[PDB]
This record gives sequence, structure tokens and C-alpha cells, in this order.
Amino acid sequence: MTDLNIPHTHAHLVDAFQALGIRAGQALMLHASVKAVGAVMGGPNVILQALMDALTPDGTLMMYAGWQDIPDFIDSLPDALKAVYLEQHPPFDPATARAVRENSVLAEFLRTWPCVHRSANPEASMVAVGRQAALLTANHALDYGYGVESPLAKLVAIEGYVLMLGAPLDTITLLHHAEYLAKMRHKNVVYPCPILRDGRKVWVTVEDYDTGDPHDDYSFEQIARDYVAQGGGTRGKVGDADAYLFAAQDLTRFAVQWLESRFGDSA
Amino acid sequence: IPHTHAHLVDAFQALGIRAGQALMLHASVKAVGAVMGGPNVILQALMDALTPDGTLMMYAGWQDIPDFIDSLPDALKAVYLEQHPPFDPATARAVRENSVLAEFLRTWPCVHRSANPEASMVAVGRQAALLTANHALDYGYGVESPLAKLVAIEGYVLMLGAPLDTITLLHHAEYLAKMRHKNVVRYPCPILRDGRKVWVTVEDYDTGDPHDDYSFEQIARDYVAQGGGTRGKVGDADAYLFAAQDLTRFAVQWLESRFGD
Ligand SMILES: CN[C@H]1C[C@@H](N)[C@H](O)[C@@H](O[C@@H]2O[C@@H](CO)[C@H](O[C@H]3O[C@@H](CN)[C@@H](O)[C@H](O)[C@@H]3N)[C@H]2O)[C@@H]1O[C@H]1O[C@H](CN)[C@@H](O)[C@H](O)[C@@H]1N
Ligand SMILES: [Cl-]
Ligand SMILES: [Cl-]
Repeated sequence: MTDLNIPHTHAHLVDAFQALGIRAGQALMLHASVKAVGAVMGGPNVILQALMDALTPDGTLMMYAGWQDIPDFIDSLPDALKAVYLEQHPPFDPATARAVRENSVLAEFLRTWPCVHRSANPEASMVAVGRQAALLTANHALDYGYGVESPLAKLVAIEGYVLMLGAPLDTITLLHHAEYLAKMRHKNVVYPCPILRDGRKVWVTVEDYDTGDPHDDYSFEQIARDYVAQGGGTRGKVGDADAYLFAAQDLTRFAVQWLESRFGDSA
Repeated sequence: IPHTHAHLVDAFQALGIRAGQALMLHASVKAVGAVMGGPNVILQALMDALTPDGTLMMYAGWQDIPDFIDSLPDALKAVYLEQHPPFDPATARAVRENSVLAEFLRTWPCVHRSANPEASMVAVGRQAALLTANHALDYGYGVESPLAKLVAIEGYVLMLGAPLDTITLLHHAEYLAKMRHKNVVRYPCPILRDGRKVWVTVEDYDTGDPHDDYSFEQIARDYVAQGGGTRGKVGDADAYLFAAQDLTRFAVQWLESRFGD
């Protein structure tokens, strides 16, 4: 066994974020495992407070939220059960829809922050605070939620960064944007979703690339590990966690080239 | 100055290796750095710390297992069925990834190797026969397996620069866990029976992909984060030492609370 630490302070997390390369005004997408950072004096919100302190109010912080309770599976239910879901399941409400189960404690904290913004796409919904929170989350199209009209696309375009805080590299949502952009020999295209329109629940059909299964013989772990191996990003400790800092545009470029050279029209 | 035998012994003991322990090793020889006398000195140092009363195991598998023959042209499959050699524990090579040390261990005097081709384990030391004996061909990571026995004798898993995703013991956790759905595989394999090649059908849980929305890295990272195991440097490698019983219990709970029915 390994015993818990004396709790990390706000100031010592700011120092570590800066030592890693976080700079004022950057736009960051964070993937974190809170337990991996270790005990923090004041709890997990201090992680976010420290990171925004390193970024200043001129910086921007975004996290993937999705929607834990999306009823995207109801076509597989028998007719009577499906009818029950159609009538009784709540719509996606950006104010109260809970983020996906894993590695999302900080996303849920971010939702109680004043001036938080949440994008409109339920399954692909992102949350953000800071200078470009509105810009990044605006007009997130319902179809192809990781594509050209996504917060991921905008993060790449404003040359933001991805910060890994003890989360496995294959949870980098940006890699779904690489899948979207890459010209590949086989893609799976897929579902119902209740949303709010003028304050009333309406069911819509969302069209997207499948993001549950890969489009071919690969895994996100493979791409990311290949990226780190070739020098991508910077590394450093943040609390007890091993942290990685990646340029969004570079990683996206690398991943699209990775996918196209194996399964693309250049293979 | 390459790492000396003594330097590695002291690092193993600093990490928590002790005389008499039964240990499964997962290593990346590259990660350790140059060792004076080569990679075998890693194993000699570890066995020195364990003493002859200790036991050292690694996953070997079978690099050349022809479990893919049904996906070949029929004409080629027919050639495989006539000409591909059976699994022979004496000479079957281990799988290529992170296995330099497993191949070294296969030349140790008194090494034992378990009979399940795909799931084959090699071991030396006091309990090497116990661990490798009567390894069932079906469900090779299940109840009749070296992993089950490693847990029963309160052994350990030592990660020596190898990735946390490569912990074979977690396939035993997958076997044990009551989950909503587990994928079963059935595949052909030639083995030796009374000195003769016989092709058989092996049944197992899939070990190539997880049975649900998880990764082994994620489980082991959660384990470490909640205080599981010890950590430290061995040579140039990041090392982790886990108790096999506690890690299995943690991983089964982890799987059941997330993907149970
Ligand atoms: C309309 N959506 C479904 C389309 C359907 N055709 C897909 O099969 C289905 O995906 C299954 O569920 C994944 C769990 O992640 C399994 O894939 C995992 O298993 C292996 C695969 N190699 C791992 O290696 C890999 O990492 C994967 N994690 C798939 O079997 C989709 O729903 C999921 O994905 C949605 C994201 N849009 C979530 O919103 C849902 O809650 C739901 N989890
Ligand atoms: Cl978390
Ligand atoms: Cl190796």
C-alpha cells in the first residue's frame, strides 16, 4: 500500500501547472482523474480554481460532459418499453443534465461555476468557463457532434491545448474529431434523442459517426501512445498525477495522418 | 556504468520484494536501461532478492499460435492443418511484446511451463510446479490457472517499466467478475497428446478486447490512485508492486459496480 498525501494546496497546483507549460490566456481542454491528483486542500474544485488561476480570466477551460442518461439505446427495446421511454424519459436539459460517469468529477464541478457555458449537442456536450467559453460552445450542431461544427473543431482552430491530468490517453475526445476528419476506407454512420425546443420536449433523430466502436482495426490508445513516443506534448507532475500537455492542432494533425496512412486513400 | 546485479537487488528490496514471495513479472528491458551482464542479470537479481524459496512467473503464451486459420483461404488452412507444428512447451517461443525476459527464463535450469498454449506461463523457484501445473485448456485465465493459484498463495505482480495495460492478472479478474455480458471465443489450436499432434477447439473469454467500456490501464490507474501497491525506480524503470489478492479483489469490485447486471 501507499498512504495518502498531506493535501496539495492551491498555490502548489498553480506552480505545477505553470511548470508544465500552462500560460496566461491559453484555451485548454482538460481530461482529469481527480483521485489520481491525490488529496487537495479544499477538494476537487481547488484543482479547477488553480488551473484558472494559471490561465487567468483571459484563459479558457473546457471539459467533455456528454449526457450520462441519453436514451440513445431505445430502438433496441421491445415496442412497449420503447413507448414508455418515449413518453417518460426527460429531455436533455443543459442546466441539469449530468455528465458521463467516468473521469467527470471536475466536469460536474464546472457546471456549478458562475458563467459556465454548455454546448447544445447532448451526446457530445462540452462545458467551458473563461474568455472563449461562449465561442467554443456556440452552435454545436446536433448531427456529427465531433465534426466541423463542434467545440473540438473550434479548439483546434484557435490553437488550444489538451491537458491530461492522470486520465488515460485514450479518453481524449479530440480523437473523435480526428476520426471525423480522416478519409478512411470504412466508416460507420448511426439514434433518437429527446431535447428541449422552445421549452418543450421533442424527440429528434441524431446522425453521427459511431463513436462507441472504432471504424477499423485501431484503438485510441494506439494513436496517443504513438503520439507521445514521437515527442508529442510536454510532461510533468501535477499533485500526485502524471500530466501531459498537447497542442490540439498538432495532435489532431498527427491522428488524422495516423488514420489515413493505415486506412486512408494514401495507404 | 550499467546497472549492477547488486544495484538491482537493492532497488527490488526498496520496492518491497522480500524472500519467499511468489511474484509475476511484467517487464520492459528497454525501460530498465543497460545492465552489466545483460537482461538475464535482471532475473538473477530478482531471484536473489526472492531467494530460492521465492517463485518467479511470467506470461509466455505462444507467438506462433495458429488460432487465425479459419480466416485464411480454405486451401491455405488445409496446409496449416497438415504442416503447422503443435504447441511444444519445451521450444514454443513466447509472444513477441515485452517478453525478452520470458524467453531468458525458458533457458533457466528447472523452469516449468504451463500447458495452455495461448495462456502459457513460465516459472522458476519453489512453487514453480504448483503455479504451472494442470493449467486447463479452456478458460485459461479462470479457476484452473496459474493466476488463480498466484492469488491463492498471496503472490504479487511486479511491473518493471511495462505498461499498466499489460497486467495479465486482470484477465482473471474479468473471469471472476459477474458482468452483464462477456464475449466468448472458440478457436482451433494444435497441441501434443500422447506425443501426437491433435488439433482441438479452445474455449475462452476474449482477451483481445475488453467485455465492456473499460481498459486495464484505467483499472490499474484507479487502483494506484486509491493507494494500491508500492511504486519506485528499478534501474531506469518506473516500477510498481501489487498484491495479487488485493488487486484482484479491487478489479472484480471495479468491474461489478460499473458493468454488473
Ligand atoms: C448509438 N450508439 C451506439 C452505436 C452502436 N453501434 C455501438 O455498438 C455502441 O457502442 C457499444 O458501447 C460501447 C461502450 O463504449 C462498446 O464499445 C466498447 O467496446 C470495445 C470496442 N472495440 C472497446 O475496445 C471500446 O473502447 C468501446 N469502449 C460498444 O459495443 C454505441 O453506444 C455506446 O457509445 C455511445 C457513444 N455514442 C454511448 O453514448 C452509449 O452509452 C454506448 N456506451
Ligand atoms: Cl474524476
Ligand atoms: Cl522486453
